[PDB]
Amino acid sequence: NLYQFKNMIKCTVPSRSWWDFADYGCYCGRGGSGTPVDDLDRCCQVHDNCYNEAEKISGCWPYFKTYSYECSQGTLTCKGDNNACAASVCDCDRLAAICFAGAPYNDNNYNIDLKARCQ
Amino acid sequence: NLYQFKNMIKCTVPSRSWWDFADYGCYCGRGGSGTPVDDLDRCCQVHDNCYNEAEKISGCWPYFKTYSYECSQGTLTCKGDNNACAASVCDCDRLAAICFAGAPYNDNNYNIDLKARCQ
Amino acid sequence: NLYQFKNMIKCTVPSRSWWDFADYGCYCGRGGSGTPVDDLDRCCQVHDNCYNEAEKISGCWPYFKTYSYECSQGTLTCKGDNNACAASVCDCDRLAAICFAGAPYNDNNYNIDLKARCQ
Ligand SMILES: [Ca+2]
Ligand SMILES: [Ca+2]
Ligand SMILES: [Ca+2]
Repeated sequence: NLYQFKNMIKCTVPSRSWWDFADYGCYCGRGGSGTPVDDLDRCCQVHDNCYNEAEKISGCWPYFKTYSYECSQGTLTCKGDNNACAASVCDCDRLAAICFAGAPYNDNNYNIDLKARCQ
Repeated sequence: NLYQFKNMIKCTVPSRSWWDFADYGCYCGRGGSGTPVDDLDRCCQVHDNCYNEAEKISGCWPYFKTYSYECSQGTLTCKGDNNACAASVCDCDRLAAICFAGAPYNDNNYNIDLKARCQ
Repeated sequence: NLYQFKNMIKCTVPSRSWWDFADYGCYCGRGGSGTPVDDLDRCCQVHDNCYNEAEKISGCWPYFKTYSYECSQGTLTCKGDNNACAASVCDCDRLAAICFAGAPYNDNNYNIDLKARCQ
């Protein structure tokens, strides 16, 4: 669920706040369109995609689904007690949070005018 | 709930995405004010007022209420097993998804700059 | 949870809608950054902070947590049946709703260009 995803990003990029990622580029934020502006935005495109696949499990609602995972020293893992929905949503979230820790954060790419950069 | 409404719009308007509707006109987004810029936006105004009505029943929280419905070949039905709030929120959404498939989508009305047109 | 925060604002400032606050200044919406534009925006900044403290309780998810409170003609109380998470989220909410009632509402600070005045 949404809070768990915010917590995974805390596990992996403790220095940044959730809101630095929530409105970044063309994809980290509601929807997405265009070509990802950089590698971080590319992480977001892969995550919007992954949620899309997860949503084909009937009744699987990514932002509301509570799953089971563990953070240990910057490492993330999805536990075995997850049902199929919970296991897919958790996997989407941990791959995005790991991806965000390895991308450079470009401040010029936060809160961009989507109308001019993301066709 | 929010995801079910998204899926009802996938049932009637398979060609468009939720985000196409989420920032359209003066009402389809967060709130609403002024004169519906067209017939799609008017579907949203009607949806906004139906949720206001639904919120009158104690503890009826429309975005969070899971209800029961069926999508069969582009047809939506709110099935009878679910309680007063559930029944009502289902009907609000059903009617809005039907309405969206009937109205034309004016691409020049997506994310209008609200101060100028919704007074 | 978010509908209960909406109803607390209705107890305290019955003459305004939820949406007048949802998009005000630098803080009242999603996130926040910058210098609070006025006393109402400062109420929101303190509330965003209060939620970050409440989120330090494991599993305490402010928008989703249902708590128990009473609205008695403009006064609010968080009731004693709340567990620690619910009591913390209720208090954040309560204090923000009381703060909103004592602040002047500035129509020119509604839905501002965040880029120009909040970073
Ligand atoms: Ca996105
Ligand atoms: Ca609306
Ligand atoms: Ca805020």
